[PDB]
This record gives sequence, structure tokens and C-alpha cells, in this order.
Amino acid sequence: NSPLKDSLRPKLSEEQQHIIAILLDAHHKTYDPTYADFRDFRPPVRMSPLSMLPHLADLVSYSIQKVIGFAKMIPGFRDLTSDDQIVLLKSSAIEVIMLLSNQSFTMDDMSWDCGSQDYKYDVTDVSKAGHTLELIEPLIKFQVGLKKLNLHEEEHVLLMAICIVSPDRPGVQDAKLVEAIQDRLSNTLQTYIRCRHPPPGSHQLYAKMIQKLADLRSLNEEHSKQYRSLSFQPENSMKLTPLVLEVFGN
Amino acid sequence: KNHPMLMNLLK
Ligand SMILES: C=C1/C(=C\C=C2/CCC[C@]3(C)[C@@H]([C@H](C)CCCC(C)(C)O)CC[C@@H]23)C[C@@H](O)C[C@@H]1O
Repeated sequence: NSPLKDSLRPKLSEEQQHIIAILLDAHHKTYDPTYADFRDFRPPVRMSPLSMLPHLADLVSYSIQKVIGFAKMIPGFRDLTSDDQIVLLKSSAIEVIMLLSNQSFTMDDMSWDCGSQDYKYDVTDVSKAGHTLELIEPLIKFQVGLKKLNLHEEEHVLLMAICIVSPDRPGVQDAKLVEAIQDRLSNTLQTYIRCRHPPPGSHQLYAKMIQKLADLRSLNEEHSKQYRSLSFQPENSMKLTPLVLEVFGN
Repeated sequence: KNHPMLMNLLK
């Protein structure tokens, strides 16, 4: 075989395997499947208007901190300017949180089940945090469609990293460098799927995963809209956390 | 725009 023909044969390079290893570890170190810290949040109240906002605000604020910790471990991420790291996290946080949550989501009853009845969230809980079907229905649909992909954890953490390092985010300065970082991750994912995800599950899997990124942009836009409306009321904004205000807007 | 807490968590 010619060097060309042989070079066309897909192979997970040592560097690409290394990238996957780092992202798996990063996820391990920032997602607690025991959910032990939820005790620390303001208590969930299920009955009054916005009764679940304090608890879900605390959950989300906690999860933003975890997203930041994961982002810092993405190969290339820290070579970005402080400003670009900030804009990428401000814009992606809600999306990565939606991705992370797929781990607790269950299609048994279409809820996020975090180990106990107190920490099991359904569409009614989300509405009681100030959100409407315009966000919630598509969010459930997203969770269902993602679950249907039955991603390998490898693919799950690659997707989160690709989500974070997106060059077309608002406020991005060195889009060229963000794009180079993302491309290394995207190629790693494409090659992982070809070499490690057996058919039929692999069918158009990359394209399906990129469609989920597009879905996340739409969810982000609608969340931002409802969040601005929600936070416009000072009495609501009072119930949020300082980190949520800084990241999602004030 | 100043994101002190984000900036500090990123250090
Ligand atoms: C967080 C995590 C979890 C679930 C995520 C959920 C379920 C409840 C509703 C949430 C929090 C959605 C809400 C639209 C976000 C509301 C935020 C705000 C009130 C500030 O506008 C986004 C993700 C959803 C649980 C666990 O998987 C850890 C993960 O890390």
C-alpha cells in the first residue's frame, strides 16, 4: 500500500487517546454522581410562585463552578486569553449544564433523578423556578434525544469540551485560536466514533452530535430570554446567587 | 465588563 492509501486509514493517534484520557479524568473530578453536596443548597420547596428557584439557583450556581473546573482542564483552553476564557464560559455554561444533567436524566419518567425524592426534578419543578414550556418542552426533548444517542462517556466529554470551545460565541476575540483548539477536539471525536463506536450506533453519530450542539444554542437563546425576564424582577434576582448573576447576567 | 468571580475561578 502507498503512503497515501495507508494514511487514509483512520487511526486514533496517541495524542488523541491522550486528549480523551484528560477529558474523562476532568469529568470524573468535576461531576459527583453521589450528589452529596445537594444537602448544602437551599431546600427544594414543592407545593407558591418560584418555590423551586432558591434550590435550582443553588444547584445551577454549584454546577457553573464545576463547568469552570472542567473547562480549565480542556487541552488548549488555558492558552486562550483571560477574556476569551471568560466569554466562552459565560456563553456555554448553561449548555454544558444541560449536557451534564443528561447523566441524572431518566426516560423512565422523564425527570432528573439525583438519588432521592427530594432531589428528583420534573417539568413541574422547573416551571416553579420561573420557566415556561417554551424552554422546558424542548429541554426534555433534548434530553430524550441525547439519551437515544447512547453516547460513550468518551463521546459525552468530547461533546462538552467542543461545546465550550466554540469560535462563534459572542465576544470571542481570537476566534482563529478557539477554532484551532476546537478542531483538535472535533477530529478526536470523529476518529473516536469511526474506530471505537461499533455500528449501527455509529451511523451519522458525529452529525447527530453536532445537531445537538445546534439544539443547545437554541435552548441557550430561549433560556437567556426567560432568564432576563425572570431576573428583571428585583425580588427574583434577590433569590439568585452572586455567581449566577455574574455569569448569566445582571 | 468585569467578571471577578469567574476570573478568580479560572486562575
Ligand atoms: C445542574 C445539574 C442537574 C440537573 C439539571 C436540570 C434539572 C432542573 C432544571 C435545570 C436546572 C434547567 C433550568 C432551565 C435552569 C434554570 C436556571 C435559572 C433559574 C437561573 O434560570 C437547566 C438544567 C436543568 C442535576 C445533576 O445532573 C448535576 C447537573 O449539574
